[PDB]
Amino acid sequence: HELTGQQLPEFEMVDQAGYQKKSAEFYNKPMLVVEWASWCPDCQKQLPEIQKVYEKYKGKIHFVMLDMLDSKRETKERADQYISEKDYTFPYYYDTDERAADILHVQSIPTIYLVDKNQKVKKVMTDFHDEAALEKQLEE
Repeated sequence: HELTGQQLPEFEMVDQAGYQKKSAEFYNKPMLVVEWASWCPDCQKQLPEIQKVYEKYKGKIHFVMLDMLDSKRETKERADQYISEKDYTFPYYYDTDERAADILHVQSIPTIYLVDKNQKVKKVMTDFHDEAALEKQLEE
């Protein structure tokens, strides 16, 4: 709840090229921050829907910020495989040691943050939303 109706807290992430990315160095598009982990059963059920949301809104609203928890039950190798087996086409990142999740106050995964164009958290969704629900939430 606490973030609903609030500017995004500053956090960082590690992408694939070894880069360390800032949460404020991308803008002009509504943002979809999803905190996920491969071992999680609910993450394995919601991410296929987000994959469908990505291939639709990667030519409309874009910006999928997908952080991943670290580093014991979930590792980078266990991460890159899970993305490859399911064949995922979205850009994902590495929330190093769950630092962004600690900043985002993530107490259950997955957690989806609906961010408007101006980087204001509009809706935090911890329950399951399939594609059409995710398509509708972006519209509303």
